[PDB]
Amino acid sequence: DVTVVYQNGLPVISVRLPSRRERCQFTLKPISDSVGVFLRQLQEEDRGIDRVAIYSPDGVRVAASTGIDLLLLDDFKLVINDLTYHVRPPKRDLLSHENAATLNDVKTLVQQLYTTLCIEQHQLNKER
Amino acid sequence: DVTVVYQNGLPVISVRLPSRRERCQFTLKPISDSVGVFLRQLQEEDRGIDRVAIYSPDGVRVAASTGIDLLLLDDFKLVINDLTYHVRPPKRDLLSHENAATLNDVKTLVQQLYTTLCIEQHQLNKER
Amino acid sequence: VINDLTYHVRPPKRDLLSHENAATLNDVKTLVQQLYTTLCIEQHQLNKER
Amino acid sequence: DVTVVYQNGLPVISVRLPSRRERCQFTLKPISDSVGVFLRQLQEEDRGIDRVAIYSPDGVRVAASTGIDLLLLDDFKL
Amino acid sequence: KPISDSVGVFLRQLQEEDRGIDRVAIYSPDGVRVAASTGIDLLLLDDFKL
Amino acid sequence: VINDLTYHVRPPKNDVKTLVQQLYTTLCIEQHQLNKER
Repeated sequence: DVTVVYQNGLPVISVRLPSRRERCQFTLKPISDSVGVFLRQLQEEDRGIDRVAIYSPDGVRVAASTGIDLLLLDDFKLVINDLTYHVRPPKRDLLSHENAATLNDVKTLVQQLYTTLCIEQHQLNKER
Repeated sequence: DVTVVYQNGLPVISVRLPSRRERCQFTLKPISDSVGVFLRQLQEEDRGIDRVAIYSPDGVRVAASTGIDLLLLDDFKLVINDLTYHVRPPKRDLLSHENAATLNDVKTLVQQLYTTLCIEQHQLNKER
Repeated sequence: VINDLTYHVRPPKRDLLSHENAATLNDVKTLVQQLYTTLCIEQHQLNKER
Repeated sequence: DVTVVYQNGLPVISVRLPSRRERCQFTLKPISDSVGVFLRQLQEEDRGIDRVAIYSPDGVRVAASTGIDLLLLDDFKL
Repeated sequence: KPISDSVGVFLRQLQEEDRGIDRVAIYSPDGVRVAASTGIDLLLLDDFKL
Repeated sequence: VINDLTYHVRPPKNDVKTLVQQLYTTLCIEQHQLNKER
């Protein structure tokens, strides 16, 4: 299969390469990678890949100029030399379409991480 | 059948290509992107395009270094090898009377949160 | 993997970071990026210079 | 449809191309040319062509050093 | 040259000098376009449209 | 090491807690400037 899971703030995508029947993972930096660089990286990793492409689920191809972060919002399909793989677990969570509660969900986590690490003691330690 | 859709605040053009007869979609940037490399992207996506042009519905031609902001207010005619399409884009509404003071505040706070996180790579990457 | 070998390497671990903190920091680092993509702050940032 | 005509003692292949919709003909010499020369020539004709394969009546592929007279004995898939 | 020259590269030398290169082509007399990379001896053995 | 001999040469001779502090101080100064102003 082809799947995507978040490791350490970055989406690691696991993919099944055609040659050697073995899987490879890809850690791609989404805010500055485009979907052309990712296909160049797949063809770098396994030169026997002839055709590789990304299909939006209307049958329409997504061109090689968009961002990764746009491409991981809603699902898509990935076509290697003749096989397809529809991929759905990017786990889009934005059912809110809001501003205030979505930003309160940031500092709900930030203050919880701010308590348990003795950070005010760390600031006073550096000042001392 | 060229169509322009606004997805997440960005224009997406759905062009039909002559080689693989598939609908493909390009995600444009309004300000930073221009026609002069939009045509380069349409050259990159299909090698089979011999010559491609695009111009205004009254004038003869529009040249390179023309912004998508200036083209996208008007309709325009598109020319692939033996095909001439013409497309109006839809017109975006406005919400910048009341909700702008909340929307721009959310944008400023999330951009501060982005540049808080992205900076530790960039400081070392600039130092070396 | 050198040609017909399998060198199994165990590097000395020096992280020392607790696991409960890591998922919360991961959720922050993903949600900030996802909201940065959600409403195109790169384009609004580029608008002010214009 | 793609057909082969023996004109003047030589096979001539008429192919409709994907990029520009014409029907171009290819004249090739069975004493020198090979499969890998004919598909390289068809690749040089266009640019929108990206994958090419001469198969068999069976599912197997014909390589890029087979002579043309060893190809034109039977029907084939392009 | 009869045998070592190609149609699609003789037309390059024909088109690099002049100015009217809206269309330069060689067709079969039934409207079929000949390939560019075919030879000259294969072409001049029969008739053609220039 | 050149062909035979030896030249021994002697020449003239927390990273997450700071990031979460920089991340916390973005959510705070937006209120703190209006606090300090009035």
